[PDB]
Amino acid sequence: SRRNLGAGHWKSPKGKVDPRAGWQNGKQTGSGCGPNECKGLPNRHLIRPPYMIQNGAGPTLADSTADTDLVQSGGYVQYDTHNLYGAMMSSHSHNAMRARRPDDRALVITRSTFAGSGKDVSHWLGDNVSGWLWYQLSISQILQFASLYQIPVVGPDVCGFGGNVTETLCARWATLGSFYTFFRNHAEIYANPQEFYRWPTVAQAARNGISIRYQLLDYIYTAIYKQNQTGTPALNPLFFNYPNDPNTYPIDLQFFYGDGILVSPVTEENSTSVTFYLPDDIFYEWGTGKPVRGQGEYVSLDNIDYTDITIHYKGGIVYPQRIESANTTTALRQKGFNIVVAPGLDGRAEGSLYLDDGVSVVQDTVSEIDFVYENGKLTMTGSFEYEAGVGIETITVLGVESKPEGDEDVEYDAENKKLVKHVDVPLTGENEITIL
Amino acid sequence: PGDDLYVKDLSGCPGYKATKHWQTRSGFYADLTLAGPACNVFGTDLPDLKLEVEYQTSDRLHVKILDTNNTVYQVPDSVFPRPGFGEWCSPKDSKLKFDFQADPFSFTVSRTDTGEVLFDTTGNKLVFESQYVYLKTHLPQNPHLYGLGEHSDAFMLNTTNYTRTIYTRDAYGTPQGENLYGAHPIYFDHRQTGTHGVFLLNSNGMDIFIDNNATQYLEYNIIGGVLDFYFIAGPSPRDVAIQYAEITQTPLMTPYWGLGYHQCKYGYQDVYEVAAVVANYSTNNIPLETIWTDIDYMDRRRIFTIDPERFPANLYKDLVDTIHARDQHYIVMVDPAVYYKESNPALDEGLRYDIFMKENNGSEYQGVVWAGPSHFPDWFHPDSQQYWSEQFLAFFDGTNGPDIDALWIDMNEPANFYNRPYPGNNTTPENFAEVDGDPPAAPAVRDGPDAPIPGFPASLQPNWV
Ligand SMILES: *[C@@H]1O[C@H](CO)[C@@H](O[C@@H]2O[C@H](CO)[C@@H](O[C@@H]3O[C@H](CO)[C@@H](O)[C@H](O)[C@@H]3O)[C@H](O)[C@H]2NC(C)=O)[C@H](O)[C@H]1NC(C)=O
Ligand SMILES: *[C@@H]1O[C@H](CO)[C@@H](O[C@@H]2O[C@H](CO)[C@@H](O)[C@H](O)[C@H]2NC(C)=O)[C@H](O)[C@H]1NC(C)=O
Ligand SMILES: OC[C@H]1O[C@H](O[C@H]2O[C@H](CO)[C@@H](O)[C@H](O)[C@H]2O)[C@H](O)[C@@H](O)[C@@H]1O
Ligand SMILES: OC[C@H]1O[C@H](O[C@H]2O[C@H](CO)[C@@H](O)[C@H](O)[C@H]2O)[C@H](O)[C@@H](O)[C@@H]1O
Ligand SMILES: *[C@@H]1O[C@H](CO)[C@@H](O)[C@H](O)[C@H]1NC(C)=O
Ligand SMILES: *[C@@H]1O[C@H](CO)[C@@H](O)[C@H](O)[C@H]1NC(C)=O
Ligand SMILES: *[C@@H]1O[C@H](CO)[C@@H](O)[C@H](O)[C@H]1NC(C)=O
Ligand SMILES: *[C@@H]1O[C@H](CO)[C@@H](O)[C@H](O)[C@H]1NC(C)=O
Ligand SMILES: *[C@@H]1O[C@H](CO)[C@@H](O)[C@H](O)[C@H]1NC(C)=O
Ligand SMILES: *[C@@H]1O[C@H](CO)[C@@H](O)[C@H](O)[C@H]1NC(C)=O
Ligand SMILES: *[C@@H]1O[C@H](CO)[C@@H](O)[C@H](O)[C@H]1NC(C)=O
Ligand SMILES: OC[C@H]1O[C@H](O)[C@H](O)[C@@H](O)[C@@H]1O
Ligand code: NA
Repeated sequence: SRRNLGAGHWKSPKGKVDPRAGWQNGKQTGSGCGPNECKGLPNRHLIRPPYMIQNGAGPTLADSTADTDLVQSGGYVQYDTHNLYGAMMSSHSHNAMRARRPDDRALVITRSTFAGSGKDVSHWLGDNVSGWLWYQLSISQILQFASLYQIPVVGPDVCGFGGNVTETLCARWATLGSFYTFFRNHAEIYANPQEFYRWPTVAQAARNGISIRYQLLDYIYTAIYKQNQTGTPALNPLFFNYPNDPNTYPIDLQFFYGDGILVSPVTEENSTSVTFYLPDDIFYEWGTGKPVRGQGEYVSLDNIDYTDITIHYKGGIVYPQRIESANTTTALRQKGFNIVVAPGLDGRAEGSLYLDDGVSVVQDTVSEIDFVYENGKLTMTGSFEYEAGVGIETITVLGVESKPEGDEDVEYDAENKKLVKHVDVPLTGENEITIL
Repeated sequence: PGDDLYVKDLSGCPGYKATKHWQTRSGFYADLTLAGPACNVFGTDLPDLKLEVEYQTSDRLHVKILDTNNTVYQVPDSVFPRPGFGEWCSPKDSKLKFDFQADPFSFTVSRTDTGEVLFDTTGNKLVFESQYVYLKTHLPQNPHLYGLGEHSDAFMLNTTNYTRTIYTRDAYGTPQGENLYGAHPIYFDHRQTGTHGVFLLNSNGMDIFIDNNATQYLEYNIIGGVLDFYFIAGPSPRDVAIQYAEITQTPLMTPYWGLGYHQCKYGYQDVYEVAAVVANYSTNNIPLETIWTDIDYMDRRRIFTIDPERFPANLYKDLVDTIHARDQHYIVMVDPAVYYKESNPALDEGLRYDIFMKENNGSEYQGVVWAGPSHFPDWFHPDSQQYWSEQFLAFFDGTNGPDIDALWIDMNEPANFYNRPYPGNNTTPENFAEVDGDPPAAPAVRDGPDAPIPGFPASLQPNWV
């Protein structure tokens, strides 16, 4: 059944839809175009027009594509609708995938898109090359689609399509690849094999990246759901989080995986050092959870192993993590939760967790869970209609300056200023948990 | 291509002037006419235009400049359903304010609260022709612009001598400073005072040029359609994203398993290699959610066929059954090119439904892609959906082809090797295919994998059992 029980908490305000006002254009369509209107002016040069654009394909609009003079059903000519051919095939393919599995969300990874294609298809960035440049510019491109174009599931060919990848570049791409919303290794027919198991360094780089990714899978799944709900992006440029900090405006070698996870990969070829910007905010190292006070200045780490990537938690956010990674996402969904609290400068933290059956287009039952932490207390509100068969096993609080008095169900790592509280809280209803 | 963008002279073009203008509860309107003799630099100057300004919400301002009798091409409602149905906003209740000069015709979009100008064509000619539409805005010194891809350049757009060309093309190596596969005419303008968005709902080819010759500007050089703009006020970067999602519609939700790691290669020669990759990931304790196959699965690269030697139905079923039994997923590539030189389901049903793009003489359009000589479906055809759906239903059934869990779409620009260069390298489809190698010979048929595959049926390793 399709109750969609517990949904609708994170939708944005539905603006006043005065029905009898209809279109302001006074017509029966948003374009103001009747069914035999707006087809294009006749007596046009459709192959080689008077003003020719800087087309990389060649001297005509037809080079390496379909002739741009072809008249389609309804009288539309390829000259005008060429930029929509990618989008309209993609739309037709989505519907075809729905016909053969009507109850499931259709995942479609398409090359050519147009504005609005986000509503029915996802993207991969096409035929890149096994070079450091394509690895570098990858972040500009995922940010374009996820942050600007409303196509949140996007990634390039990890370790590069064309050419032969080196151990170091593929190890590097494996770790960065783990923070793409679409994560896929692909290669050209005359490229040497570049599966992660072909090099020990690349294999361990993958184990590290995929482990972090899978711990954060529900975290990114929630971000993509919130984007589905309101259009709030599942990847964020630094300036999206720090709009008043001009240092962040041109940055495209770091990004936020969701709202909070700062991804600062090593960008320079045959190097183990990275110079990266930390905004004026509290951050916490991944894994250790060790506080790092950003000062709105570039910082330099050295001796970044080729199997490793620099990742920080942004303060002010609650990160719901699977306690462990697993070899399948079917196995992953049976792992309990580690709710990681990263206090902001005000000592507070906010975060969401979306749970459902993971497949169905219209869910029967969903859990739209909100987490709030302030004054040593974690509050869990929202909806809990989805039987997950798993609960919260640990509540990790970062930036705990000193060990607390009581030693009941609590480990304190003094080095990393990290408290871990062992608990057994099911996700069946709202709850409050005192930590400090 | 040439250098039309760089050597164009619009000095002789007269621009437009507003002959009359009226206001509504949520709108501004004006009739526009040539302010002087036509220049017709790149087609015929339209003598008359319409200006339509709709305050749709407090966040979204619609500014549309079009022809007077709805003949100029506009993006079909089918493809991009328009926002603002049943919505209207009193002008003073809008975050953005629209202002215009009558003569010469220019307009400004400003912030209603601060009076800050976000978009300004003051002192810049409007040129509206059959095959060329030019509009230029002022920008602040050292602006921070994002979008107008798909591109592989710096995320924050270059501001000096920067060409950004929007026209979908098969661009191998995703080259910097060149038009790539997708077309997204949206830019974010980020300032210390706030973020705003400028969306051009136009699907024609265009050169956008951003430069600081005298002052900073951005110009649109569009070879068709109308100036159909949505301005979105933010003022937060996320606000612009959310407001732009009101126009595009919010993105579809993704399957949970899709966020798992995907492995693909162009060159996976048979069901044995696909099996061996899957088992080698598990043996080496690297999680793998989904294994893929490119064009190699097909019969001589023909869509909705299987290689009967290298991907035989029986062993293809055993492969996909074992993938599914391990709780993993299977995805394969599909492209629009339908081989027409021999009988195949896609061609046969294609001609029957009569859904292929056609030449003036009425014969189906000919190109060449990987299968060889090929036709291209017409997605505007009212039977195109049924044709495509039924192809999928007949093929991906776990008997005639693999029961896939998701789709990969490639070469949907569409890609057409035949036009290298246009037209058809001055030869026939058959001769171009032979010389270009469409299709190439598949590698020699193997006895099986080059080593045993732990966890996979005997049938997928008959040379090791
Ligand atoms: C999140 O993603 C889901 C799908 O995963 C989006 O579902 C979309 O829902 C709309 C409306 O329910 C569908 O649009 C059409 O509505 C008309 C009603 O006039 C109906 O007659 C059509 O048959 C159609 O249902 C749309 O097809 C559907 N999209 C898909 C891919 O199935 C949803 O809009 C996204 N956003 C939110 C806020 O949930
Ligand atoms: C999967 O891994 C196995 C090793 O476990 C590879 O098998 C080797 O293949 C080479 C030739 O490519 C042979 O010379 C070796 O004798 C094989 N080793 C063993 C132990 O059998 C196999 O090639 C890999 N296959 C894939 C697709 O990655
Ligand atoms: O290999 C399993 C572990 O993977 C991650 O940790 C590694 O990768 C991190 C990012 O480069 C390093 O900071 C860390 O030192 C590595 O051990 C993951 O964080 C762990 O939870 C996994 O056990
Ligand atoms: O000539 C165009 C390109 O053809 C090949 O790549 C295409 O075909 C592959 C197999 O279907 C796909 O993986 C790829 O995405 C397509 O673009 C060739 O490998 C490229 O080098 C050519 O530029
Ligand atoms: C990769 O290197 C191999 C030899 O190791 C060579 O045969 C092949 O041509 C190279 N491929 C590419 C795409 O450069
Ligand atoms: C429509 O207007 C155009 C000029 O924009 C003109 O060339 C054409 O002949 C007109 N057609 C009709 C039916 O008025
Ligand atoms: C503009 O930049 C291009 C390369 O991006 C360069 O070829 C050209 O010289 C530049 N134009 C001018 C007028 O300097
Ligand atoms: C953008 O500017 C950078 C830095 O000057 C330059 O390397 C690049 O060529 C420019 N890109 C284009 C397409 O002009
Ligand atoms: C994953 O690990 C489980 C438990 O050891 C095992 O049963 C399963 O076969 C493994 N699957 C893969 C694909 O590695
Ligand atoms: C139809 O016209 C096209 C375009 O010139 C041409 O290539 C084709 O050979 C023609 N076919 C027939 C049957 O006249
Ligand atoms: C294209 O045409 C030229 C002759 O003009 C020829 O040398 C070349 O081999 C042709 N290639 C194909 C693929 O048709
Ligand atoms: O033919 C293939 C299809 O068969 C059935 O309709 C199943 O419901 C579906 O999961 C499968 O993909
Ligand atoms: Na490669």
